[PDB]
Amino acid sequence: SFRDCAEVFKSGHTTNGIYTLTFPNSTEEIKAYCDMEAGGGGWTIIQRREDGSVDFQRTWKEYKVGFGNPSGEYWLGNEFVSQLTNQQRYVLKIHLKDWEGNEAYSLYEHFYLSSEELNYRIHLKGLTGTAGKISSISQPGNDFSTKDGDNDKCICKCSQMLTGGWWFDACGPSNLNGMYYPQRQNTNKANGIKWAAWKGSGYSLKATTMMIRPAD
Ligand SMILES: [Ca+2]
Repeated sequence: SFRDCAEVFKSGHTTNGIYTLTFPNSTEEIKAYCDMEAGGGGWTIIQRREDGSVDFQRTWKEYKVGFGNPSGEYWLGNEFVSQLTNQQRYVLKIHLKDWEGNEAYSLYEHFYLSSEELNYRIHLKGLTGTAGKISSISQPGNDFSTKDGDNDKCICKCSQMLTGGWWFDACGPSNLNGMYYPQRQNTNKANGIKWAAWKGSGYSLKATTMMIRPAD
């Protein structure tokens, strides 16, 4: 049994594809897409937007267990991610693509999610990359919020206003789980897939991919 895409890579499987990982000291399984042919491989994808349109306006439980198809657009699952990132140290790499043919990335030396009891509050440290000199995810990491679980710091309901599950602040500079907009409908959308630091607020990205890997 493998707990992540690195373990899978270090055991011989060095080819891109969906793999079956299993929760830590558990019997429960979960399928994640493994990026093995880039950056050295061993990358476990925790979310992807490319467009195979999955609808990310999902419930707390769906964000907890994950949804979508591992070969297309999906969300791995907060519970699984929380257990992995609290086991050992992991980096988080956020890859983005716009509609003009550009791609940039943000990398965090350390990333982890608190337990569900603390609403899967995100924790980020050590930012580098070309998608911002400052994190597009509010520092002082926020609790995770969904349409049926308001845990942002807004009087408002960020998840309902922007759509999807995210670590919204008073909503904040990002939401990669927002509504997908086609080209020429990607400008001025406080409802789309945004990553402020790179394309400013309003621009809705064409594709995104969030992946993690330890210090391997
Ligand atoms: Ca609120």
